[PDB]
Amino acid sequence: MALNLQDKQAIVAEVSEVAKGALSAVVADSRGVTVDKMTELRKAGREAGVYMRVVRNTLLRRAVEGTPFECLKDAFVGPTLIAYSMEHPGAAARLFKEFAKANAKFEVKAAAFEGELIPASQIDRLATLPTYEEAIARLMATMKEASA
Amino acid sequence: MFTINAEVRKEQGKGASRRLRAANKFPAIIYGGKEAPLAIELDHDKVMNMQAKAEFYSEVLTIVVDGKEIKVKAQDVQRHPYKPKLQHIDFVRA
Amino acid sequence: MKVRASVKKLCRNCKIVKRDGVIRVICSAEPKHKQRQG
Amino acid sequence: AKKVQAYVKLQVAAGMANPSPPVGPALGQQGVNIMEFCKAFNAKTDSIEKGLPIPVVITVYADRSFTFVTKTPPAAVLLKKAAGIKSGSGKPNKDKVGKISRAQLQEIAQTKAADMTGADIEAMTRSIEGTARSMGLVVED
Amino acid sequence: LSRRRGMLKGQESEVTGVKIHAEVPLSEMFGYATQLRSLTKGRASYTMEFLKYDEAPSNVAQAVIE
RNA sequence: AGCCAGGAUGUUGGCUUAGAAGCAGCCAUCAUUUAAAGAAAGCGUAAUAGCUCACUGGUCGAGUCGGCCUGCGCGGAAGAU
Repeated sequence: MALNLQDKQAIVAEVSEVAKGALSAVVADSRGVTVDKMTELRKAGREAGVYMRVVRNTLLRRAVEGTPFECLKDAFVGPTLIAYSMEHPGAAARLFKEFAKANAKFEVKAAAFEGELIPASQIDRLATLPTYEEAIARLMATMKEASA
Repeated sequence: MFTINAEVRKEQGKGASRRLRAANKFPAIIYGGKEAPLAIELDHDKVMNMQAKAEFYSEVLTIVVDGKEIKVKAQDVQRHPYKPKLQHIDFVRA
Repeated sequence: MKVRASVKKLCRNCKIVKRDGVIRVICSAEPKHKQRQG
Repeated sequence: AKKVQAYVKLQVAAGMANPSPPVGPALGQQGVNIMEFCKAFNAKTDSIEKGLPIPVVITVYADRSFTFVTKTPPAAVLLKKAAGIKSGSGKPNKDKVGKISRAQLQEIAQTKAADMTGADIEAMTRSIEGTARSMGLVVED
Repeated sequence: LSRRRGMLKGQESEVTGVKIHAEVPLSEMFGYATQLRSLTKGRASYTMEFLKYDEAPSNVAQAVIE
């Protein structure tokens, strides 16, 4: 490994994603294959490319060293194996969705999805999301309200 | 930067020199300037580790011989014919 | 097993053991590497 | 495909799917049907092009028949009909012999867009650097 | 085939077996059948005819002294 | 150090070979995707296949690694009343 001069970058970089981010998910990759990463990188791909991460770090000692910053709801995620996912642009989006759909294709556990932060809380798969731009679901709420 | 503590030699000659070397010390001498030469005795393992760096032979370096700081340059070294140890050093006064 | 006077590891799996007064070599992969009189 | 089971790739040919000395039998003989790669392959052959290198995987269990898959061409080979020289040395690579087309290497690599990890299609280029410094043949960039 | 001081030249993979092609010296093929069998559980035809003359390795040559 | 995981894509790099697909040889040893993963440290193969390592993620929970100099010891060490 590297000394501190390197354990600091994995911090100053990874914590300015939290400081400058959008949504957060969860997942434990016990059996995390590489067809695994391959896929989810195309997903990050659709979800821009390299706007996304997953930098395995669940050393509390790392991606909690980014938490007493923001998201101290994660002192509780960080135990055991974890795969932290941050969003920069994009809706508070679909990121959420396929992690459940992925891991529900066996694709290993999902930490039961211990969940995360947009609010400041816990678990439950939501597509309360990428409807986003479904302001059309407030366009159809126009003419249909005007007519009916 | 190299700080070398040392002591003036109380004994000189083949007899003493050998004795010193049995006790992980080793003789060396400071000469140069317009003032007399000085018979030094140095701690071995120390100068060894120090002289491991190449700067030892380039940089000016300082010897604290009975509280003075003489400040000198390494002229010449005597290494053991077949061991990894030092026999003697010539220091030039700078 | 080979007997020899100099024994030494051969495979990365050869192991070296001091049983009784005698120095040995045990390989979990390759029987040819057993050694004694070490 | 979320589960591999059987795959042997031995670059075939399009214009007539009916070999015998190169592959022929050895392409289908363990629950595989020699009768159906001339019924099925050529059904996915003529839409594109014919003659040149075709690695391939098939869907044969022990289920009599099957369904054929397609693939992609080798990448240092697109430096033959897609560069110049067709060997790679002549003076063993104690000598840096070859010679490149910088324009090519991107769009000629890009032709292999469907089988690479780089997000940045420029990245997919940077891979072809070493793939094309495979001898030490410098590119006139 | 190689052990028998032989040069190999091709392989087909003809249907079920695999025809192997080689140039191997005569004074060296004697009793092939017997061993070819041992190596392939009895399942292995073979065939040979004359092709050419090439230099005999020295220890061979100096042996062949009448 | 154990134990769980992964240990990947260009791609069998190129050359050379009947075959050299990480691994007989020669030259190169980059670039991706990354948490990390050698154009490969060893097993293996006709060659592929197959099993490991380096490396990184997890678990664990405080010491731990290997060179230099030196003291004393061990093997090496079989003979005839």
